[PDB]
This record gives sequence, structure tokens and C-alpha cells, in this order.
Amino acid sequence: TFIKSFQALPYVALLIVMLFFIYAVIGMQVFGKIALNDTTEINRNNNFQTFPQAVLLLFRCATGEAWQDIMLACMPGKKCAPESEPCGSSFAVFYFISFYMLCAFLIINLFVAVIMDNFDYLTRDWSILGPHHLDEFKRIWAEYDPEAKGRIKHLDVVTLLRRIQPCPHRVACKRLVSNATLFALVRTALRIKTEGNLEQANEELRAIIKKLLDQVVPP
Amino acid sequence: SIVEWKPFEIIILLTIFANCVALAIYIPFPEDDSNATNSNLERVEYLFLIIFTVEAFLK
Amino acid sequence: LTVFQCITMEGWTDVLYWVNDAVGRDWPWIYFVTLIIIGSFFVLNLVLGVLSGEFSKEREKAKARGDFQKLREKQQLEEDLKGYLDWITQAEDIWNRFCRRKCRAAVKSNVFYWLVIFLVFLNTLTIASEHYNQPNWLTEVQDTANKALLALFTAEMLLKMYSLGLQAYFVSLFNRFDCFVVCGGILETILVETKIMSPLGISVLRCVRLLRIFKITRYWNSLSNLVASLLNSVRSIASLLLLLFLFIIIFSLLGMQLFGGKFNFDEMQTRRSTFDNFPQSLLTVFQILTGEDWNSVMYDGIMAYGGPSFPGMLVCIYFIILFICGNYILLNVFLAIAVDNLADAESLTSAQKEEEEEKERKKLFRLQCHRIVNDTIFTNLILFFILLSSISLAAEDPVQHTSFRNHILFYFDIVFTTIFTLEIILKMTAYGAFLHKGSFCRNYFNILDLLVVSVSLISFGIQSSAINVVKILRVLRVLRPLRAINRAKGLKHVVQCVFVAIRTIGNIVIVTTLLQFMFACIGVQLFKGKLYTC
Amino acid sequence: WPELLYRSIDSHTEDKGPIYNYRVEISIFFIIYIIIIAFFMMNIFVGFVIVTFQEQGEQEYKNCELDKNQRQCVEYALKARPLRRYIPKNQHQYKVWYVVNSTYFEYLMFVLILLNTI
Amino acid sequence: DVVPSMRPVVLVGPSLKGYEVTDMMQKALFDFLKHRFEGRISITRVTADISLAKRLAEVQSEIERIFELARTLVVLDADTINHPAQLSKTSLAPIIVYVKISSPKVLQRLIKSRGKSQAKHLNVQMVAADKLAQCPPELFDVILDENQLEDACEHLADYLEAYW
Ligand SMILES: CCCCCCCCCCCCCCCC
Ligand SMILES: CCCCCCCCCCCCCCCC
Ligand SMILES: CCCCCCCCCCCCCCCC
Ligand SMILES: [Ca+2]
Ligand SMILES: [Ca+2]
Repeated sequence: TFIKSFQALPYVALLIVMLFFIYAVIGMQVFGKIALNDTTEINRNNNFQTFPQAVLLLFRCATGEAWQDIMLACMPGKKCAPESEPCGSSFAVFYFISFYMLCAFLIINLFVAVIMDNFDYLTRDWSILGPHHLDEFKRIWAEYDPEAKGRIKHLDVVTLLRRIQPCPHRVACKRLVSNATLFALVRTALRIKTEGNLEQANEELRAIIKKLLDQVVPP
Repeated sequence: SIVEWKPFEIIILLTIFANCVALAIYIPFPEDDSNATNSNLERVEYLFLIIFTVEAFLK
Repeated sequence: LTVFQCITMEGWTDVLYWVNDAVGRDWPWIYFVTLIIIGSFFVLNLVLGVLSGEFSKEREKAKARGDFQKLREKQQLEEDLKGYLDWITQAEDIWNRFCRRKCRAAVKSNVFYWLVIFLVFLNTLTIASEHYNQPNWLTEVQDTANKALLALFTAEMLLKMYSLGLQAYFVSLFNRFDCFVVCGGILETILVETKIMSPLGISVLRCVRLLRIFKITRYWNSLSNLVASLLNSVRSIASLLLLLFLFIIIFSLLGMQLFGGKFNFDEMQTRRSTFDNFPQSLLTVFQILTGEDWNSVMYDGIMAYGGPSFPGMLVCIYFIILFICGNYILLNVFLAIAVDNLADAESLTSAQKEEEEEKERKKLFRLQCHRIVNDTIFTNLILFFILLSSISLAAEDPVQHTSFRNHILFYFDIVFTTIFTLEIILKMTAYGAFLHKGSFCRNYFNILDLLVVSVSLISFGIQSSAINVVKILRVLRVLRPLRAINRAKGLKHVVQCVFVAIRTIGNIVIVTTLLQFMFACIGVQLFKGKLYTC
Repeated sequence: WPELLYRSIDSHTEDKGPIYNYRVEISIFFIIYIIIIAFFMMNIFVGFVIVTFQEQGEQEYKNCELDKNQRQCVEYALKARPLRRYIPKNQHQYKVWYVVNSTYFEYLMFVLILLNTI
Repeated sequence: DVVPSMRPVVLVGPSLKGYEVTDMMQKALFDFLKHRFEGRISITRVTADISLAKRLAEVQSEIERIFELARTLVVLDADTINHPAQLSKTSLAPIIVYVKISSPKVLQRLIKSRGKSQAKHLNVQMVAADKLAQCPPELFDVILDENQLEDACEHLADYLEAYW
């Protein structure tokens, strides 16, 4: 379910990628020519020289990994690289602080968007019946019946895999008497209303709720 | 048993708090060194042992 | 142990660089980047989800516990005391005391309220004006401004004290807090005059002045509801914090008995985060909980208990358990407090404010043969050109001045400038051009297309100058990718929803910024230049 | 953080170098700042965003209609579709199918993979 | 029956008029009545009983003198009406106001501030507030729900525009 939610919200991810791209480019041009050297944060392993390296450094800053020292490395007064024919700006402080806030905000936004999208399942008491119950019912019926081979055909009670969670007081027999099987179980497993007219009441519901074949729903 | 009706559990919890205090003062010197305080905290620990074991026996 | 060290994201990049120095830089980043993303971000997202969603369950149970319903009872209760005590305030006055009506009248007036807000602004400007080596005159200016603001603030404080009923005055929380801060200011004056002030005194009293700076943010309600819920839940807040404090004490008293004074190594004693004495064991445990240099402390413990071996180096159990329970127990306490209370607090803004709104309601050029055709395929075509334009400058060589590839990218830039000016020429045909009721000025995103194109064009205009002006133009030309926003039908929805989220966050973000400013002022007072080290 | 904390703890007087553990009480300032701002207020940010997104998602609250469980169920009312089983017809195929599809085989294969990882 | 050319105005407060608080709920209130109804309104001050009216000796002329002021083309203030029943015994087509405290928990706080002498006498005061929480709308005409005066005061004027 979490992976499926990620599929349904791709534009937030594209927005985060856009942030990374814009900031990697900006860091590429301003802090590009900083002189590489060990004993300093801007080194052979972190630098705004190649786009992959810039993205890696920005990702490092995103994970809150000594980004303050990177910032102090790019502050002005730094010697410029030999390729230049000094370098280092005072724009670094704003650059890194703004990046940290914005990247943290969009990461929070993606997280909470996925939480919103999966809220239904993430907030599910697991007491009321759920689609997992329908799936296991489908599987047991499939064992009882291969592909699309069930219309009524019912003369047995082998479908007792239904545990305490929807013959106690023979209510199972009454429910069997009263896709049709799935619909009947749904309307009666919840025990929505008991006035001898739920079929009529529901017959006036599926008309407004719906579309597809309704010549089997009433039963 | 009727002593438990008398609320000494208050004094027992104050004793637990006293022992909690008596562990922050215990300085763990590197290699067997020990100032004066560490040499009285053993006695305080003996007292705490006695009171706790009496409470265990009673309960 | 090392993979787990990467999942917590602390000391992550060190192992990545150590590996890169062994097996080249090309591939290895894949392993650790996937490790971080998958492990850290998915597990963090899932734990947040299964707590927030779970927290909704206990919130639903709480609503049956009258926790919110009882909270509203204490809000209207205290609220009506002032309104009814206003009558006695307006009735006690039907020796001559006719000036009471006039003084009370100014109290509610906007002139006096904005005057006191301005005085608070002066108060914050004076303290915020701190500086490492203040000009000698600025010290006297700050001291006299403090004296002046103190005199006034107490004058209007007493005015409100006598203009309004003293009991009614003390009923309000904000007025009691204002009395507290003015009393702190009186203490400031007495202590400074008598020269018996102490560093704790200056600290906490600068703090009380900064509290008086809370007189700002009074009209707004979103922070007010949070404050009310926090005050209601204090007796519930103290339990969780007491439990966490007990846990930190236990995992510090255990570290004392394990690593007590065993951090003595022949290497230079930079082991500041040690377990020697209880007051510092607490700081080390706190550091581990937040997880700043968790690696360093774990390694020091491992080395203390022998080297890497089986009998030793089992200490990793202690650090791992500490870190896990901490960043789980902290997560529960703080999210619980910031969700259950805030969710309740946010509901006041929807419960009492909503009904009260109802109560008031209850109380009551050429235009012919143009060619807009082809704007359908050109949608995806312009998307593709924007994408490839964005990719263009990314591959640029930043470090080589006489670049073998910058001229190639210049050719791409020329081609793409032509392509992206074609639609600028086209847009004149469509309604707009800052005319025709300004259909062009009604969509700033359309205008933003020109701005990026303009800067791209402007870069060439001054390019021949060979002058430093064009240096910033190249930096700003990076706005090309955003053009896809105006040309995308879902990205617009995403960005607008994000802006809406920002507008919602405004209140909390401003409260956090103000409290951070408070702590910055206190820090300036404490460490105004006492950090230098030869 | 800890570098700043242990450089501030060693703060003696204005315009003077540090002194080892001069005032360790200063940690109260950093402890309080840490808890309040970082923990409390950033967690308030996360909780506030969660609450706002929950409110936005329930814009179509539709309190008149009944539970959303029936919403999901009736949207699934198009279920009871064919499921691929293909019980083998050849008896030689059937023996291997039965032995393969028995839970014992799955448990055994899990043990095999577990031992492979070991 | 027959209007006395006017609809006399009375206010019973939230509880007994016998103490200071109840009167102060209306002492300033009456001030604004004449200060926004110049000539349109008049006020009267009495201390006798009006319930005993056949449409004690002082009561005989009390009803007349009120009717004497009602014929001038009026607000009454007394200590007899603690419930519309005290006025329901006569048909003078009056208008009666009620001060309401939706939460009796407020009563103690109001009482707790004025004085400790009547602080223990809250039971005497509060029962009337209970007594002032039973009559259906018909005997509950004028409504005083909001707290402060200005919002409450505007809701007094609107009911005074029924005829004038
Ligand atoms: C709960 C209040 C009392 C807490 C302290 C109880 C133990 C104190 C005894 C040890 C103190 C050091 C004395 C050693 C002799 C110099
Ligand atoms: C929580 C993970 C570690 C817990 C178990 C301890 C691991 C000990 C085995 C590794 C060391 C073996 C000997 C190394 C000789 C250089
Ligand atoms: C419970 C959260 C962690 C709190 C850490 C700070 C505890 C207090 C440390 C200072 C105690 C006094 C030091 C010695 C006297 C100046
Ligand atoms: Ca971190
Ligand atoms: Ca770190």
C-alpha cells in the first residue's frame, strides 16, 4: 500500500527533484571554482564541479551531515582552483540555510502527503471487516470454484472458513438464504439494519450510489 | 499485613529516591581510586540493602 | 554495525568516502545512496505514519473521554467572567471618580493598544541591539531606554490595574503574565541599583524582558488555542517528560557503571563527551539521544572495553538500545504532545470560532485570421524542449574557463533561445500583450516565461561587453525548469497546494521564529564574546 | 552541536580564553533550547501539517452518508472475478503440482533460502 | 386587555434585587437607555409591590401613579418581581427583561469578588437564578445572552423598535 501511494503522488517527487536540480545548478556556478584540498570540507569527494558531485553534496546536506562545516568552507576568502586562469562567495550562508529549510519542508510535505493518501489503512481498527476479508473469501471460493464458475451451485457448508469475524444460532444459514454472495455478505456482515426491508432499502441505494449489471445485486 | 494499610509505601518510595540520589554522587574513578564519599556510599548501600530486603520479606 | 551506522544517517558520509577511496568513485555511491533512501527515509515515513494514524485512534477514544468537551467548558467559563465583570466595571462608576470612565475608554482604544505595541517594539529593539564590543555610548542608551520603557510599562500596567477590576484583571492569563514580567522588571531595577545582581539574575531577567516582548501576537488565535490546550494538558505533559527524564537518568547511571572513567586513552584527551561524572553523563546521554556524534561515543566505548573482539565490543548493545529507545520514546512523547494537544487546539479554532460566526449571522494591432492552431502537440513539444534545455546547462563544465564544452552549450543556448522566443512571438496573437483588459497580466506564470527568456536574452545583450555585469545573469538563467510548471497541469496543482500549506504554517513558523529570537537574545547576553580561544 | 556546547561550557569572561569545565550549568540553556525548539516545535510542525492534510482530505466529508467501509465495499461490488488456478489434468503433472503447492514445500524452500543466507 | 398607552419596562436581573450585584447589572444599563432614546423613554423608581393588582395601602396608589406616568406618552424598577409570575397576576401589556448567566459557575465568581459578607449568601442569590431558568419563551420574551454591554445593549434597542 505504501508503494502504491508513492505511485499516486509522483508530482511531489518531481518537485523535490526540481529543487535538487535548481540548487545543484546554482551551487555549480557560484561555488564552482573553489580550490579542492583535503583538511577542508570541499575536497575530492565533495565539490561543485560535476553535476553528480553537486547533487551528492546537496543530498549530504539534506541528511543533516555536518552541513555547517560545508557552509563555512564555501564562505568567501577561499583560494580558487588551479583551473582558474579569491573564489568563494558570501552567498553560501543563505544558500545552505534556504536549501536546508526548503528540502526539509518538501520532505515533510512528501511524507505527510503519503500519510494522507494512506490514511484510510493507517487508521483502521482492524475490527470492522476490511478488503482483506474479501480477499480471503475470494481465495477460499476460488479453491471451491475455478475461474468464473459460480452462479449459485451451492449445496454445501464447506465455506465455514469464516471465523468469529464475519453455525452460531443458525444465523449463517439465514444469511445464506438471504457477486451476489459477496453483496449479501457485505450488506449483512455489517448488520446495517434489521427491519425485513434492507433489500428494498438497499435496492434504492445501489441505484443512487452507482452503472454496471444490477440484475444480480437484489439477490 | 495490616502494616501495609499504614502508608509506609510513601517512605519506601522516598527511600528509592534517596538511593537514586545516592548514585549520582558516586564518582566512578578510573582505576580503583576512590575519594572519601565513595567510601561512605558503600555503607549507605548496605543500609539500602537492609531496608529493601526487609520490605521484600514483609511483602 | 556499519550498515546500522548508515541507517541513522550519522557518520554516514565518512564510510562512503572511505569506500570511495578504496574502490574508486564511480559506482559505490549507488550502494550508500540506496541504503539511505530506502532504509532511513522509508522507515522514518512508516514510523511517522503508524504513529500519527495510531494517534488518531487514541484521539477518537479521547473525544469520548470528554477531554475536548471539558476543555471548552473552561474556555467559555473564564471568558464570560470578564464580560459580566465588565458590567460591574461599567456599573460601579454609574471624592469624584469621573476620570475612571475616560481612562478605561483609552484602554480598549486602538491608539493606546498600538502605542503599547510600539513600546514593546522599542523594548525588543533595545535588547536586540546588543553587540560584541558595544560603542560605549550605546551601553548608556540601552540602560536609559530600559529605565524609560520600564517606567512607562509599569505606568500603563497600574492604569489597567485600577481602571479594570483587580480581580477581573488577574482572572485573565495574559494580564497575570504581564504583571509577572513587570515585577521582574522592578526586580531588575532594584538589583541593578543595589549592585547585588548575579549572573543568574541578569540571565533570567533579560529573559523576563523578552517575555514581556510576548505582548506581540495578541489578536491572533491559532497560537492562543495551542497555549490554552498546553496549559490544560500540563498535568498530562509533566508525566511524559517525567518518564523520559527517568529513562535518561537510568541510561546515564548505567553508563556511569559501565564506562565510568574508562575513557582514559593515551591519545590527546578530546573526549569531552565522557561518562566520568553524573552531571556530564547526562550530557553524553542527551547527545546520544539526539544522535549528533553517536559514532564517536560508540567507538570510544568499544575501545574502552578492549578493542574489537568478542568479549569486548559487545558494548554496542548499550549504544544501540539507547539510541533506538530514545528516538522512539522521544518520538512518541513529542508527537503525542504535539498532535493530541494541537489537534484539540486546532479544533477550538473550528468549534468556538465557527459557532460564534453563526451567532453574529443569527443576530442579523490586428485581430483576424490568427493561428492558435497547433497549440496541442506544441504542449508536449514545449515540455520536451523545456526538459532538454534544463539538461543542457547541467552538463556544463564549471571548472574549465576555456571549456571545450561551453561553446557547444552556447550553440544549444542559441538554438533554444530561438525556440523559446518562437512562443513569445506567438503569445502576441493570443489575447493579452498587456492589453485587451490585460489578459496577459492576469496570468503571472505566463509573464514568468518572458522573464527567464528576457534574462537569457539579456545575457547576450551584455555578453559582448566582456564585463562583470553578466556574471549574475548566468546564475539567474537557471530559472528554465520552472517554466514546466506553467506548462504542466498537475505540477501547478502541487505547487499551489504547497503554497497553501505555507500559508497555513505561517502562524506556527512565526511563533517558532520569535521564540528562537528570544533564545538568541539570551545567548547574546550569556556569551557576548566569551568564546574566543587562542 | 556538541562542539558549540563544549566551547560554551568553557566560557570564563568577556574577551578571554576558555577554562576547562568552568561553568557546566550552561548546559541548561542548550538543553532547554534543544528540547523546546527542536523537539517540541519541529514536532509541532509535523503534527500541524498532519492535521492540515487530514482536514483537507476530509473536505468531502459527506456526514449524511454512512461509514466509508461500505463505500469501499460497494466500490468493490464489481468483485467475484475469475482467478487463475489451472488444476493440472495430467496425473503426472498433478503429483508434482500437489507436492509443490503443499505448504510443506513452501516451508522447506524458506528454510533453504534461510540457510543460503546463513 | 387595554394598553396603558405604553409598554412598561422592567428588569428582574439574574437573581434577587436585594443585593448590590443584581442592581449593578442594571444601574449602568438604564443609563444608556435614556442616553440613546432621548424623549422616547422614561424611567421610574419604586419600592412597593405591584403583583397585588385588581385590574397593600401603598400598592393602591402605586398602580395609579405608574398609570399616571404611562398616560404621559416607561421603565419600572422594583424589588417585587423575581419571576414573570409576580407580574403575570396583572394584564398591563408589559415588557420584562431577564439577565441570564448560562453557567451558574459564573455566579460564585461574580459573588466571590464583591464581598465576603454575601459570599456565604450565594445560596440565597443562586436559587433565583435557578428560579430564572424555568419559564418557557412566552414568559421569557427579552433575551440577554451575550456578556459585555455593547453587544448586549444593541440587542435591547432592537426589541424597542417593535412599535417605536
Ligand atoms: C532525600 C534526601 C537525602 C538524600 C541524600 C541521602 C544520602 C546522603 C549521604 C551521603 C552524603 C555524603 C556524606 C559522606 C561523608 C563526607
Ligand atoms: C549488535 C551487533 C554486534 C553484537 C555481537 C558482537 C559481535 C562480535 C563478533 C565480531 C568480532 C569477532 C572477532 C574479531 C577479531 C578481530
Ligand atoms: C534531563 C535532561 C538533561 C539535563 C542535563 C543538565 C543537568 C544539569 C547539569 C548541571 C548540574 C549542576 C552542575 C554542578 C554545579 C554547578
Ligand atoms: Ca541527525
Ligand atoms: Ca553528524
